[PDB]
Amino acid sequence: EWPTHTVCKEENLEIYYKSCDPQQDFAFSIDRCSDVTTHTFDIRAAMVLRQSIKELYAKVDLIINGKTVLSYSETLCGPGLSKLIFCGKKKGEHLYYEGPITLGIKEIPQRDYTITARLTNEDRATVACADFTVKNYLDY
Repeated sequence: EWPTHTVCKEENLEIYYKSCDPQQDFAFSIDRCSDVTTHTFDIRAAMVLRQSIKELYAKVDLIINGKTVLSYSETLCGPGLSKLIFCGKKKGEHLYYEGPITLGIKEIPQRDYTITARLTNEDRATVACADFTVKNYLDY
């Protein structure tokens, strides 16, 4: 029941998200939509941390035609593996990020899919969770 937010709606590009964390919504935006088809784009994101992020792990699933075709896990904070200046934020802090997502992938996939992006912490608790809806026909 969280609202679906429009990140992009361009001629050949739509991106939407919805928070799948029942506790809260969050705010997300891409400075230039069409940079999602390069290997780096600049984002703005804000949310309230309900949990500490001493440790932070992203799990990223890609779902196509209802089927989870890819699953990927990265540590973002941790002992010796910290990737975000706002690692260490205690419970109750207002997280902010504006900065690039870089990318070992040279571009997000083409066409119609969903990316579920779930962040969790030292205790496996859900910090943030998004279903992103992508329709990407730009590289066309």
